[PDB]
Amino acid sequence: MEEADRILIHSLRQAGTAVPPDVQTLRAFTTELVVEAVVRCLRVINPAVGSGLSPLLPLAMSARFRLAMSLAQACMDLGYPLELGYQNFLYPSEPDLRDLLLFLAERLRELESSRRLAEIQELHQSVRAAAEEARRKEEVYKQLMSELETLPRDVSRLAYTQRILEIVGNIRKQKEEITKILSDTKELQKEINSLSGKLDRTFAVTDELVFKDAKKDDAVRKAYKYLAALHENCSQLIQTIEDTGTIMREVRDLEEQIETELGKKTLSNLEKIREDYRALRQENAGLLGRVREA
Amino acid sequence: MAVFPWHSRNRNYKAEFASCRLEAVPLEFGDYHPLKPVGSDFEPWTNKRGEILARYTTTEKLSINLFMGSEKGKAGTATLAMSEKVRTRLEELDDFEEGSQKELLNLTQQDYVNRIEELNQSLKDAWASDQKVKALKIVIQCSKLLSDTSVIQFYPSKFVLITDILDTFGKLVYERIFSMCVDSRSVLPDHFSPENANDTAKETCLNWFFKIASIRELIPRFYVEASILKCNKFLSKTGISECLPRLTCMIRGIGDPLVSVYARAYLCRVGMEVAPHLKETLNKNFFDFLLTFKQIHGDTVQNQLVVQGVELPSYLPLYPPAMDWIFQCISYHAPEALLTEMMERCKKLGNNALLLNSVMSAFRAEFIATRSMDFIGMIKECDESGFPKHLLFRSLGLNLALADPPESDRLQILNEAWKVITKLKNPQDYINCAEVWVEYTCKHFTKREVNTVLADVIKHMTPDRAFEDSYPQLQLIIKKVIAHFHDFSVLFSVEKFLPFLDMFQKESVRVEVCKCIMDAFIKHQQEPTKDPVILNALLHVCKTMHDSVNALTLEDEKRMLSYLINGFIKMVSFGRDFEQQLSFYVESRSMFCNLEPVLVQLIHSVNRLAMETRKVMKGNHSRKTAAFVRACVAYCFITIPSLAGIFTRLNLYLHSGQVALANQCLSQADAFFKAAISLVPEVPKMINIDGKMRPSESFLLEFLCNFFSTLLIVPDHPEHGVLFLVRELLNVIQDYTWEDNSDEKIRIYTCVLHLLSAMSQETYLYHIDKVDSNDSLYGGDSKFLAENNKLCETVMAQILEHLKTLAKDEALKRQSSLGLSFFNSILAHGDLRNNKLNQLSVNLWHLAQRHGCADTRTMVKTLEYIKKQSKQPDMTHLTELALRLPLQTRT
Amino acid sequence: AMTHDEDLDRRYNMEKEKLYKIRLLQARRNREIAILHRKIDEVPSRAELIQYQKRFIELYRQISAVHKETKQFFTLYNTLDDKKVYLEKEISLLNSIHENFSQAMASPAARDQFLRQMEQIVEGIKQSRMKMEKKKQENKMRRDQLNDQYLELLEKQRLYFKTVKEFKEEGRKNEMLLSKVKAKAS
Amino acid sequence: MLVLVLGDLHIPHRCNSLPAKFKKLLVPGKIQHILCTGNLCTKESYDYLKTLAGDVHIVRGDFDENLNYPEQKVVTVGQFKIGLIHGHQVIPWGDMASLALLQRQFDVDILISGHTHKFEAFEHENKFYINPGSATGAYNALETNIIPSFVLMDIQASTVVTYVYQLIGDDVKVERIEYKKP
Amino acid sequence: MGTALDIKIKRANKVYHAGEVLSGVVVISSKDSVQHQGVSLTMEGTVNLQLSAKSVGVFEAFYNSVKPIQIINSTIEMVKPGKFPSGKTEIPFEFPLHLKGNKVLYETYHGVFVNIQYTLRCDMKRSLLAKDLTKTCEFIVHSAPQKGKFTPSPVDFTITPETLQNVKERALLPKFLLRGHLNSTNCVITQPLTGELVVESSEAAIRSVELQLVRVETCGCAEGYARDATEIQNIQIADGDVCRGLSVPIYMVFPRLFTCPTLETTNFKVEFEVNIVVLLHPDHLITENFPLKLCRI
Repeated sequence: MEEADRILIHSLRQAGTAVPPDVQTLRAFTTELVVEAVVRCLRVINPAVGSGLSPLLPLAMSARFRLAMSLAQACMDLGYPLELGYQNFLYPSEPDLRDLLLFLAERLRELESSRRLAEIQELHQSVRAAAEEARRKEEVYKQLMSELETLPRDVSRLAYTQRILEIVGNIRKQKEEITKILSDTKELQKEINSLSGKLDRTFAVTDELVFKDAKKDDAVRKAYKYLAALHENCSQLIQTIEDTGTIMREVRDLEEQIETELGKKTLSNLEKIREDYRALRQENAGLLGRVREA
Repeated sequence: MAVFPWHSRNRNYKAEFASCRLEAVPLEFGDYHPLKPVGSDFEPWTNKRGEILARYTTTEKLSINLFMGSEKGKAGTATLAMSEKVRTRLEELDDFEEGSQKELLNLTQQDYVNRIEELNQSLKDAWASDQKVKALKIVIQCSKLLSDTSVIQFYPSKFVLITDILDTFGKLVYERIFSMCVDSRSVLPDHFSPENANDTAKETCLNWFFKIASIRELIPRFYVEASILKCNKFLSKTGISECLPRLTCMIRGIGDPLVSVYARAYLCRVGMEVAPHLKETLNKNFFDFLLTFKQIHGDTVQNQLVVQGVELPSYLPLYPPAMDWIFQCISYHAPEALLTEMMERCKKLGNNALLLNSVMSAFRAEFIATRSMDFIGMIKECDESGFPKHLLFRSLGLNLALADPPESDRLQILNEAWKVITKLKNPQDYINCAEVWVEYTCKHFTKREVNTVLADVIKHMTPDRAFEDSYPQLQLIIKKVIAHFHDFSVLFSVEKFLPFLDMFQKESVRVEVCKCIMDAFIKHQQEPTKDPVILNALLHVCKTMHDSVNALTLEDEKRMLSYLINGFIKMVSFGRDFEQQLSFYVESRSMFCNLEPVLVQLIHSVNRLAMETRKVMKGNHSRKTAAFVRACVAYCFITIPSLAGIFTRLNLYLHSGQVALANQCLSQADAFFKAAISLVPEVPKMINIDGKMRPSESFLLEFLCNFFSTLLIVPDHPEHGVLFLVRELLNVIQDYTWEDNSDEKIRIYTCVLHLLSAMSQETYLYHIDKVDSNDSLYGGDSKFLAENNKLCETVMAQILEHLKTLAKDEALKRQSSLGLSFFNSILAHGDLRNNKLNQLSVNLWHLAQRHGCADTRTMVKTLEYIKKQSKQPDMTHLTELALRLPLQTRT
Repeated sequence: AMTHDEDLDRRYNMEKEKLYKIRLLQARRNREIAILHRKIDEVPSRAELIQYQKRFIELYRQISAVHKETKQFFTLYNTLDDKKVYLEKEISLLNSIHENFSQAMASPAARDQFLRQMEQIVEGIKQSRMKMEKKKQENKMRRDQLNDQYLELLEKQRLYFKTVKEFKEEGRKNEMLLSKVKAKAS
Repeated sequence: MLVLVLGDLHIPHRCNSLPAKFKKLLVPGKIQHILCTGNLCTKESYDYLKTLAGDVHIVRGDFDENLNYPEQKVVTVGQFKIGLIHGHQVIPWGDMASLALLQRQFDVDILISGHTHKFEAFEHENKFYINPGSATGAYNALETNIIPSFVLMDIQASTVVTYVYQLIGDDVKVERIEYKKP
Repeated sequence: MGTALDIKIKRANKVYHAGEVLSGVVVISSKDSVQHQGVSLTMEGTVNLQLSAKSVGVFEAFYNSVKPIQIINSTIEMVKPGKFPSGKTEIPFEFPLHLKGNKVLYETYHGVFVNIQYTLRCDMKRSLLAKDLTKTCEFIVHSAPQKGKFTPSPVDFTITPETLQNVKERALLPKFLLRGHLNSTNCVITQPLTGELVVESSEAAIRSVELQLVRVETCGCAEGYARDATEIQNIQIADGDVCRGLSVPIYMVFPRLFTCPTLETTNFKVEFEVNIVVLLHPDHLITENFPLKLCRI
């Protein structure tokens, strides 16, 4: 999500969270660092909510559970459409987290002499205004210089504007190609319609002719049998064509589904939760021993 | 020669105002100002007939099996005499039945129609051939076709057609006898006395009438005699009346229920048409009809149904057409007391349910409505096999939609009908009757009653494909809702309509309803506002329609629908919810890509907002206002590339520019304009609108001077050529492959020179608060002023080249008009105390005149006016010029 | 007055040009200020940048679909064209055959050769057709593999959600264990 | 003779309502000619005008939709001429004499214009040119407040009586001029 | 070329009454103008007594059969040798309804066994350009309004299978109850009958209920009178099974010339009757007759 990848940086800067330039995708992130920024920004938006928990990592897994559950509740304050909970907070698809994070980002002679008189009066008024403007310019300038001094060395409007320009060109290209394709579609339909008419006549003639001369000789009846077998071959193969094309469409659908689970990242996070569960059972066995011993 | 050095005048715009201004009169309180202050309610047979002929097909394989005598007749040695010769006249009418037959089993509807029409032509010929005896033969054939009831469900249609044919026949008969009465001097009046029928016409009518009385079979004799009753006008006006109760008694002979009923229906049509008292005799016929119903329970129906095995539910549909015609005939202006007494007899009768149905159908709504409470009981008295009570419901729903008892009674009846109706499981029949009742339900009852109906119908839909078959009903239903329903929010209070929408599947149908919905909204809603929940639902539907749209739909329909959508969009009005409204825009855009005009008008909303926003802030501009501004800037910008229409997008560069002037955004200005110029190559030679081709050069040029109106106002930047780009712009223009006809290009060049005349001032003409004037920035002085002068002089050279080429072109009218217009441009400012420009002006004047094509007449008008202007000070060198000017002429 | 008038215009002109010099100062400082404002504008507000990204996001969605459809209907057209090509060959062979049929009866040796040729033609056509049918079955198996893998991983996903529930039980268990620990021990 | 004159009102996008008092002013039928310099952006409004009086003479503008609406038009009645433009169609806003040239282009005696946003009246010698700025006060930061303004006139031989409207709230102000065939 | 001649009787019915004057026109009509040695015309009235051939015995029947007795014959000549325009010529004649004949001027009656006629016979002795023409007309005489004035004679009859007299089939006839009525068994020759007829029980449906007339005519011979009846009317008044307990009406506009007041004479008799025949759905058949005596006024 190229620009959203860049918003990783922009948002980190916006957060003041560490912005390691090597951190360039949600793939990079510890959920811990994500949550640290969560603490920062909630404590910004609702300090009463956000200040309640330290940005420091809880080493105690249970404390991680509990704090994250509190984050879930903080979201429960609000009508986010999605399900909440620490299970999510560990292992989302990066879109899902992205989506939520944006849901967060939401919330931050006579006449001659007389004319000399008018001339000089106007010049007087003009000089007055010019002096005033000198004051305006310089105090503004002083301000502007102090601002220039403060100015963040942040990215210019242009860079994004260019990315935009590129994107636009690509898209419009697409739609143009689309348009020609649409025409081509129409053309092929016209061609096929003509083909239908000529082919219909072609068979009517061919069938009639071969029938007539097949009357003259059973061998020409075999010629008619050849025609039938070949024509059925054609009709069958045409059907097969239709079938295969459809099949490959569904193949692409399956490919979409491949990508779908790939975005889900299901199995890897599953392996993670499994080994986590192993650790947590060991932990719980410690707790069970302690409950026995107390 | 070097190019003559142009110098402009300089203007005092207030002085130029004072000299030009109308110093108008302010007007006074209360002073005058321009705005200072049978009857046609008897529905015709044709309608009934058409509908019946549509419905009453049958499944039975039709047949025609009839003796005929079209070609042949007697010639044998029969024993006859004068009396028997008179009998032989009728034997002619017999001979078709003595004749051989045409036989056609298992006819379809149309084959039967066609054979009946064959007989129809035979009759038409017999009439036209004056074979009135043979015409009578064929009419007897019609009556025997009436005799064959065997295909009983089709048979009503048979009756219909035979009655239509024999009606025409009776008309023809009356006209013939009248023509016999008429001596061809002029036609006798309709009120003619029976004595006015002359002796021979009387005796001829008597002969045919005696034939009729001598008809052996009841069916021809009665039915034809009903038509001859018209001929009674020849013979006795009172005889008509005498015959009608006589016919009433005569009708008693037919034990066949269908024939007798339909005979009565025919006689009712006739009687109603002829005169009022005939309805009273029809009341007498109804008195007979009570006994006819008595027999209708009796042996004939039972025996025949047993013989064929026909189902009464199948049997019942055949009669209501006759019933309803009769009921129209009497009830047309029957009093409520009379109709009530009639109901008394009907209630005295048994198994009356179909009678009740036809009663409710015909009889008048106030009368029916008052009784409607009684009908609760009396319909409970009914039996579905006497007549289906839900169909009673449906007819009644028509009735109630028309008129209703008191509101309490409405409430009770609501309970009775709906609760009963909910019991009814067959969703098709359920929906059939319910959809009728829906309109009346909408008429009186409210959101909860509606919600109840909603629930029961939604439960009844489950074989939903049948519900989808029943889409038309649902459509009618919701239209009723709409017409009846006048608060959108309360629809949302119903909510169940939303699941109702959810039940649907067919996009287009849903869309049709959405159309209805929004126009109704347009009627009731006239006020722009917000309700987030209402909004969310609406926007869901907006989504629904937008995404419903494929690339392929009909362009103009797409257009109109978009228009419709765009209209409600103006309603979107949060008040002070600026950033919220902003976000709303954002989403709207972010989905609703699908039609440019929608986008256009969205951007309008953006612009309108931002414009007012600055207007309200009045210099009090917060940092928020700046961020708001720049966000708007981006948003609108990012639209622009996505948009289709190049010209529109170009003026959007204009809009974008002028708003950038409204605040900051000057580099963004430049961006719009780099794009603009890049769009200049993108200009096609011809442009299609409405399917039609138009030449772009006008439209762009047409723009471009309005754009000049801007172009000098803009301050820019020595980091660039301060409007190098504008030169560069003009360069691209000149590079662009205009026609030789694009002298208009040069006209624009002139306009640019008008701009440069503006550049020439020490102070520009008019200004916006925080954008003052470029003149100061470079400093006006001969070195930088000469930069633009130089450029002008360059274009001047170009001008001269082209114009004299136009002389080479024989574009002489074009060239002369152009040059003199340019002269008139010079006239705004050209120093001709600069003798070099002065000579230039001489060159133009005479060289244009020299070939005589110049409209010198206008030039003389022009130059006398220029001498009049020459009085003025700079114009005193124009005074010297125009006095010195000779003038070559057309004149 | 003429001396007075001359003095008035002289003074007027003097201050006029001095004001022009001031106007050059002011133009210069205006240029500087405008430059600064340009520089200020160049880095826009993140508030806006949010919409920038929103626009990008919608673009990502839109464009990805666009490309998808592009491929879909591109190949669709390829397909329709290919089938059209077979229509073309079919018509060509039919009419060529029927005309040759109008010639074909020349002799029994010609009869023999003709029917031999018809045998060979229909055989080769069958060969090609069957090649394409085998190719169909190949794609069918392709679909089988893909579908099965999908359903497999669909279960792996549902199982994973079950594992999510399982661990949530383990964590709830953990916290309850902690609760008893503090109740009993502390 | 009653003739109505109004500037660009840009209805759907800038100004979706006739002013309430201007609504109150509506008088169907009595208008012999309804004249607007365009750029209303909805013909449905024009259709409403035609329902006010079926005698409308029109030019287009910016995104008024029947761009088939003239390039230049003139009507002459009694002793006066009436030539009309939407300014984008014409030479720039305020070049007074080039905008005098326009009349010679056509051969007329007047022009009405409605594109420049103020309401304007200007002649210096014989032949006169007028602007009715915007009867809806349509968008432009230009004027701080376009108190919405329109003129309507009665035509009488060598004279024209003109009424000249302004809107401030329940304050509507009016001017009147006569043109003398001077 | 030939010629046509025609006889017009003024009263379009050719009907004349006792004591009237008789009036007629003779028409000559031709493609070519007409000349004749004369035109000659007879008027006649007759009763024709056809003793029924088998009833008397065929030879004796015809021997005795009093073949048209000239009621009246007066004879006149209308045009002497004369020459006339082609398309029309018309000359008038009258004859006296006075006993230049055998019997006192009966009404023309086209019966069967008794027939009564009034007739004319014409000859034009055409110029021998063409043959003499002979032509005949027949015309009706009506009786004068009778000395004995009319009064109506209502009669009723009731029918069930048991009511029936000498019916072979009484056991065959199914259950029913009926009552029949004639509003006046006194009726005028040219004028209408009214009657009521109830069905008020039936075990059986019906396909035909017939309502029928018989004319009965008798001729005399020196040894015997022979009496013979013919039937000519039907209205069949059943379609569908007749409702029990209802009355149905009887209608007749008495048959134009085949019927007369009931006649009884020394030489001949003519009596009239009404007949009933019912064809049930099981078609057990029942029949009743009543005889009629008829009047003219």
